[PDB]
Amino acid sequence: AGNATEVPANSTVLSFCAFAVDAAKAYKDYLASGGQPITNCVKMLCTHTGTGQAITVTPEANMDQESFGGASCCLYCRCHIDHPNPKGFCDLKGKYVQIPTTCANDPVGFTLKNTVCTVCGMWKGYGCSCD
Amino acid sequence: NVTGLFKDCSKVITGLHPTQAPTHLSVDTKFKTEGLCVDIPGIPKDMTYRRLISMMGFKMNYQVNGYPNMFITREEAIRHVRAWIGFDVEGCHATREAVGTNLPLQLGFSTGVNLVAVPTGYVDTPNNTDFSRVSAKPPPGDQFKHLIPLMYKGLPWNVVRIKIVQMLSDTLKNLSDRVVFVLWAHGFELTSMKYFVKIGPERTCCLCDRRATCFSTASDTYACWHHSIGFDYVYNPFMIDVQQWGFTGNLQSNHDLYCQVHGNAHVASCDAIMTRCLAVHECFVK
Ligand SMILES: COC(=O)c1[nH]nc2c1CCCC2
Ligand SMILES: [Zn+2]
Ligand SMILES: [Zn+2]
Ligand SMILES: [Zn+2]
Ligand SMILES: [Zn+2]
Repeated sequence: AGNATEVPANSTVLSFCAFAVDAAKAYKDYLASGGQPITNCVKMLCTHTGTGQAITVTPEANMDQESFGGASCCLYCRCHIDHPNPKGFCDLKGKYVQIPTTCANDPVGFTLKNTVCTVCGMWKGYGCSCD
Repeated sequence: NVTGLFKDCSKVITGLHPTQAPTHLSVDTKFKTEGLCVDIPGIPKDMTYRRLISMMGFKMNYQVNGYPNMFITREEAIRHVRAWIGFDVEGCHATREAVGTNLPLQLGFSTGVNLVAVPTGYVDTPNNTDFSRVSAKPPPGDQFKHLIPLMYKGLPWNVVRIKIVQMLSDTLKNLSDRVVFVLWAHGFELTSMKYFVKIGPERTCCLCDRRATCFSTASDTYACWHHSIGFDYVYNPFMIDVQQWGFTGNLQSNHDLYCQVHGNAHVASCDAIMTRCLAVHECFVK
């Protein structure tokens, strides 16, 4: 009974992060010890003529990016654990997330390490036009 | 190839919107095309779902520098016999809004303690995972009749985990710097540990040089068994599955080969006492 959400290639990393005190640090450490990044993300088919903004209502990848379903790029959504926000709610679930193509092999790790500029809406170091 | 870990146990026929699905597998078929997913204009997200997510099937087989192994060898367990605590859990089944997973109901230890939890599960929603009470029932059958009254005597998990830490700390503080949970067929015991165990690199206590055995979500601090009052999580426990030592039948039949002072009273604590006892006879007697 029920419907599977996951594949065996992610069992180890998701179990490790689901038990960790610090899930983001555990994911970073798992990668540094030679582990494979989380796969089975929701990658979108799009026209690559989007705005390039980081977090959007519909896919907005430009030619330097890929668009993904937001929950699938969030370590806390993937492990079904608490979000480290005051109210415990997610900023990626229910949105699409644009990821630079050069980082698209690890969308979960990308969102853990990077920050969106509040002024222009683009990733700091990957599109932000503020400085 | 799929796994049962994080299986969606809801009764909703359809999958999720691409922005809400945790994985490609969980996106509804209607969005799948050309090897990927598409956003379909006019097809909205679902803003009211509650989908129970199964915690059955954890695999603690990672090798990450600085993080200890949870599962240990028979030889390592033997050196730490003073840390042995038999552990068994009897579960109840998800019902009504969900089906297909087991939730911890009675947690039993070789100390003779049984703790009863409110049936609680990990329910995905549009905004987060809600760790909450879920509809449940004991499995049907005369061997599971004793669990019926326990369905209304449970304590909330925030209380249960404090009690586990207090019990382990009182039992082990003068015996060992760690805990080794002694298990028989570990799958459900490992699922139950998700509710009261955290892991990470080896740490020292906040008030001394002993290794940390407990963690507090109140202050994000670590403590040994002596300094853990009020602490809510067991930190970096160890464990061993006795069934993986070559036994062929059930727990009781193997326990009874070496011991006769532990009559099966059919409770989680009795299974926990029998598992520790069998391991002790196998490693130390004759
Ligand atoms: C403005 O703060 C942010 O940069 C930010 N807010 N939410 C997220 C991020 C970056 C990572 C994904 C989720
Ligand atoms: Zn999330
Ligand atoms: Zn900017
Ligand atoms: Zn201490
Ligand atoms: Zn015995």
